[PDB]
Amino acid sequence: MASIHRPKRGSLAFSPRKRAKSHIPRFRAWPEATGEPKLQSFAGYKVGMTHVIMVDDTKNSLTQGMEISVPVTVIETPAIRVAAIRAYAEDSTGEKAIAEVWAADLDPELKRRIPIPAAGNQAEALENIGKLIEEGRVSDVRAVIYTLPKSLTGVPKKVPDIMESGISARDLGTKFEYSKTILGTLVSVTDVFKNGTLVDTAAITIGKGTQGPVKRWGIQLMKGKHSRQGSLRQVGTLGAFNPSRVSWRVPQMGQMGYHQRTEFNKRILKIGSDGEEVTPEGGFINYGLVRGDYILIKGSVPGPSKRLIRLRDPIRAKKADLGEPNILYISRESKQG
Amino acid sequence: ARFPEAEERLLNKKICMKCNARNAIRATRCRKCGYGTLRVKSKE
Amino acid sequence: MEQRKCYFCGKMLEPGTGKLYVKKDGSTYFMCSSKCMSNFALGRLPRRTEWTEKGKIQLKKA
Amino acid sequence: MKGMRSNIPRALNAGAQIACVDNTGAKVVEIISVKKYRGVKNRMPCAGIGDMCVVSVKKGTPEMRKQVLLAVVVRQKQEFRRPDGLHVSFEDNAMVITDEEGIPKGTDIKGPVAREVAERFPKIGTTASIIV
Amino acid sequence: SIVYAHFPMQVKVDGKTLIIGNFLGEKKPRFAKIIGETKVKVSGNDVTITGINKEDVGQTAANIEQKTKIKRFDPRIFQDGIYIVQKA
Amino acid sequence: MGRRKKMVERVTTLMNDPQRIRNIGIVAHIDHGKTTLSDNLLAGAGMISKELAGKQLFMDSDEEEQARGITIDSSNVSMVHTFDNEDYLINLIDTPGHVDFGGDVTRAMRAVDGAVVVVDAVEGTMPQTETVLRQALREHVRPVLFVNKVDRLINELQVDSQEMQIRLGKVIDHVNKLIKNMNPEKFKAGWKVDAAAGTVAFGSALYNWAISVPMMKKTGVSFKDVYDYCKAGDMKSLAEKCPLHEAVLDMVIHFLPNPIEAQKGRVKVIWHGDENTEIGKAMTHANAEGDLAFMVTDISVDPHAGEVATGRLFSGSLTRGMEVFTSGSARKSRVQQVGIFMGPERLEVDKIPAGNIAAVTGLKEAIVGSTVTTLDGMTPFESIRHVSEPVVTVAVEAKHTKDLPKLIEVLRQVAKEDPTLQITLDEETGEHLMAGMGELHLEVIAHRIERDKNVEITTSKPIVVYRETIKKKTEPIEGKSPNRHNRFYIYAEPLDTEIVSAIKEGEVSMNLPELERRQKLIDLGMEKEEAKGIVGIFNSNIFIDMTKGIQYLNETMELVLDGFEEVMRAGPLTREPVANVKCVLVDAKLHEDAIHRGPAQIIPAARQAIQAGMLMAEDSLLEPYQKVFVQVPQLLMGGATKELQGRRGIILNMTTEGDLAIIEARVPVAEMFGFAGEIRSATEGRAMWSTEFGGFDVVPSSILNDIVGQIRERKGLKKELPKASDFLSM
Repeated sequence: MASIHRPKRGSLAFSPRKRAKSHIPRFRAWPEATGEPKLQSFAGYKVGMTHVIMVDDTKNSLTQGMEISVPVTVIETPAIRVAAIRAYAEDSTGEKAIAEVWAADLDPELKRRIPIPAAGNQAEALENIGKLIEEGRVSDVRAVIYTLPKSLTGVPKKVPDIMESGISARDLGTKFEYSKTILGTLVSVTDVFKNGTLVDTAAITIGKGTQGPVKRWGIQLMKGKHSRQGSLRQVGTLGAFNPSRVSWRVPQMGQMGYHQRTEFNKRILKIGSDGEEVTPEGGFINYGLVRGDYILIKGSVPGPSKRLIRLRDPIRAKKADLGEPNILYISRESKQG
Repeated sequence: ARFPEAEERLLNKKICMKCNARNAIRATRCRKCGYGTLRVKSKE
Repeated sequence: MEQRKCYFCGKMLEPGTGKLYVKKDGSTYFMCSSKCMSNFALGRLPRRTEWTEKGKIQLKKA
Repeated sequence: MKGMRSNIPRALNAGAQIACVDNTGAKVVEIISVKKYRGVKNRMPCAGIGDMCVVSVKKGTPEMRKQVLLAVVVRQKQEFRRPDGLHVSFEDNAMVITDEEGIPKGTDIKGPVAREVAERFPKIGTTASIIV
Repeated sequence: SIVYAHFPMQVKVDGKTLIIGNFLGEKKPRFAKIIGETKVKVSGNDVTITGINKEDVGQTAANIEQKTKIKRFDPRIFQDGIYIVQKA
Repeated sequence: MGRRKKMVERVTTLMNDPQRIRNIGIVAHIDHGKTTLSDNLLAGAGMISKELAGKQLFMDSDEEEQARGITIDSSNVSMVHTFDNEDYLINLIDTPGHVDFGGDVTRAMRAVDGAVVVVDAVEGTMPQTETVLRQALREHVRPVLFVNKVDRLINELQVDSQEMQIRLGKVIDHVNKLIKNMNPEKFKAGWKVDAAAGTVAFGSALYNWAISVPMMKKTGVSFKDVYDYCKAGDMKSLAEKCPLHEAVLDMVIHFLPNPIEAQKGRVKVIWHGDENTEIGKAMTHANAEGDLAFMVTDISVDPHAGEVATGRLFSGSLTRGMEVFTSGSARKSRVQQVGIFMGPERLEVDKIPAGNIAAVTGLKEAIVGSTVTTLDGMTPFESIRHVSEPVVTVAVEAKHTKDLPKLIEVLRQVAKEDPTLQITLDEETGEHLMAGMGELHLEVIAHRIERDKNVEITTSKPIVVYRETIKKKTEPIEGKSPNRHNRFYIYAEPLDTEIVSAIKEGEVSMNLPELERRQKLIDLGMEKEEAKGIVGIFNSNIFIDMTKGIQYLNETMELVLDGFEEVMRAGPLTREPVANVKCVLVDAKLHEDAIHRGPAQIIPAARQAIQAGMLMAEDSLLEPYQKVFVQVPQLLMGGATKELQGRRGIILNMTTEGDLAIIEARVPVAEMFGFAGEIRSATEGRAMWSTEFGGFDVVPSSILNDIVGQIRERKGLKKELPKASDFLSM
């Protein structure tokens, strides 16, 4: 038999396609430190999409210098609290948590997530971590941070979300000093990301529940006469006669969406403080209006509205210093029109 | 032009007549396959 | 930023939205929405359609 | 080829009988294949504005008819977006006979051409009376 | 020795590598790695490679000669490159 | 008085100013912006208002030339440069720098007195370069080297000032070697060159900087400095104070010989006539005289202008209203446009005595390579003919049935490109009989097809066509009528060679005084009676009406004639065109009434008879020859010649001059295939052949049977033919 070839339906790069074990994306890698100390990640909540008219500043592009309409995602980004500093020791079996110091004073609504750590050992915990770093038991340092969604109104929840973030510094001592400076403080998104820079966005995608292989993997439907013989939206064959089993690579029904996904190289087009600049007439549908500080991300982002979106400094960015975008018009017309 | 010192390194080797591998100018046998006949690389 | 007027309802095309429709004779018409495009393609005239500015002008002519 | 500023959906697939709108003697040409287009299994060859297709002259003069020629689509009813966010659509689909290089066999083009084709092939623009 | 027909090789030393720019008209220079404490000198149209390790000197010369390989054309017409005239 | 507005004025009288006149050419290689520096000599250097000067490469009369690094054809202009406070007329007549260009190159060099050299940096004396130096040597056109854009050697390759110009010092030495080895005598006779002495310049045409020891010194920026400045990167600012044009001009005035000197030089070698008549004297020893001694170099034209046939006024004067003959006939036309190639065109005027150019118009029937002069041109330069046609073509096909439509345009159009390609384009099966007579002709168009339009077609093998003819005087054959009422006793016989040549030239015309024609014929040899009875001629065959008495005959002449014509299109032996055959109607016997005299009865009889006649008259066949001018390197002769002779090629001239053995042999096209092919081995890869229709001769009798046999089957004809009696079926 002389066969016609096709690329495989869907990607096996995301198998098993199960539901994410948490509603928060977890970062498995952190990029290289390339400058002054700072947090490598922030976290906001997706609001919705709008579009801007901007001058194409992208170097070498055909439309560079002319007016272009660019879709943007609005992400409401209230200040996060640096709740703790955690130290990690590297050994043959990998990284292990070795120490943690919690900030002396923490927000009372953190009790919705965890019983509040007391204002106990912070000075001596920090000196213990300093001794550990001096004696070489510490491989690196991360900052445990959490969001404060109570200030938002389109997100109904008041329980904070907690996550670890890397610190970008040239040396472990510099990392520890910066973490001590930022410990217990409220960091704004301008203290993590700058306008016009590329970032990576992680989020839990839109949940679709249980979906068939046609929607879930993009398999072809039965065609022509076969379309009305009783197996229309349904895979042609589960396998060969031998091997006597259904491969895991055969497209099948199952959970669709509500997965963790990372998008790369999303450009920040605006860091705003007043949500009236971006909120349309009538508000964002099912969300409301922006009230705190916000961010405009060029293009689309994984997740629906109100989903927690984690932003991190780019890990596979190609282009060098991009610049500050020239946003000439932010559309606030009614999205419900 | 053609430079003799470049020609010494580029064109002054033997070629195995079964696998085409280059061999030393003094080699009587291919190193890759051990063939006993080797021709000089055709420089014309 | 080109400022464009809807041919049917006479409303300004908001930037990044709207349509331009070209007939065989080179005639160009800006449409603010699918509603205006559909009403233009139905043969309805703006001056007879009341919710458009041309219909409003025709009515206020009296 | 040179990139266009607009995003063009490949609207016309193989078998479409398009009106030919130059003075070459071809009235209707059927798309046979699309140049520089590699497909996938079961997918018909697809062409939008700015694409060059191999066509067969179905109506027209006896010299044009049954000939395998090259044509460039200059008008398409499927809407395409300009870089600045405005969507453009024509009242009909229309093509013009050209060579491999992009030169039109005709001398005048009745009807408006798309600015995308007018820029990708500058001679189509000069041959056309108006570029929209 | 340095030999070329039409394009003058720009050969220099930038530390532990040898930069070979304009090799056959290329816009990207070739990089030849230096081995050990091997001193390479570009004395006009020739290169001298002095060292205390015969392994290192021979490998530096081999690196130069292989970086200056014309991996496409007929070697009987295209002979541009840097070739060892005396081994260690 | 806007620039050229002033020039016009000066020019109109400058005509009779040989002292300052500078009609010269430019010879070298290609891809060196040679025709572009010459664009900038005057057009570039704004010899007219800048807006109307060299803005859009218009300088050259043959506008299309544009710029490829060398002349395209032989276009013309003028530039009045100032040198040591004096406005010399440097009529730029840049000569074609190629090799294929031939019998026309001769006169395209005669248009000037010095072809000039241009060789970009380390390009050197390329094969072509030396080829044009060889051609130059013929027309006594002294050269000056102009090593263009040395930038390569400089900025790009960076060869230190001294070295840089030492490489050229040698190149100059090679140009001397050229003018030594090739023609040793030539050297001392001004042809010698040298940067030092000033007869050699250099400089980037594209950057317009340029210098030469004279220039160098005068400007104060010696070549060393210039190198430093180029290298640096300021070649444009260099150009500014070292104007590309300037240098060239400067040299044309000073170093480059002023026309006058070698005004003679060319003529003798180039002219095949009496170089001692008023005309001869003037053309040689710089003078005017010679009753309008214009030379149609290239029959040209221009929209609402005139037949601007080029011809620098090497002797005579111009005026509007001169009944000028031609080197083909005595046309005699009003010469309104006796102007001078000026600005970026040919400023039409009148008063132009000998000195500058002299492109005369008012014509429409001469030939590119004539010598139109009021004077009764006894032996003008290229006294030649043109009567010829390709006879060994092919059958252009179509590898893909989808390109046929295109192919159709491609081929039908090609006529425009080249009318020498008589594209016998059949229509049914479509075996397109694309013209040709030899392998050259074949590939000649090959590429053209797959380049000026690009098509997926191919070709077949040489169509070995010829011209049918006979060789023996026959005995009256009777050609009866279908309805066995009429009869015609016609005889046939060889057409005398003198007569043949006569009508091959064409002079013997139907539209011609009987009495007159008659004499000519008798002159040739045909007796009075026979010579007077001549009714008509087709191709190169004559029908003679040497009958007396038959009533109602000339009212039938029509029919009988046509009959003849028909046969002349299709041989009775090989069904091939007939040529050089004389047919003579002796008697006849037509029916009284007209009813029994219709074409259907007459035409057969005639055809029948004529044909049979031919058959019986030992009908053979002719074959085209093609004079192989083969410029094999002097040394090489043994092999060169051996090749030709072996291919049954009746050796002609060996042409051994300096280092050039041009062995013509009018090689029979029969075996004139793969000349270059053979050459590459015979003469170790060193020979430059070129061919030209040598003429129709007799196919070797020995091989007749074979030839015929082949032809017969190739067309698709019965092996044997209707031997006499049968075709003459009574």
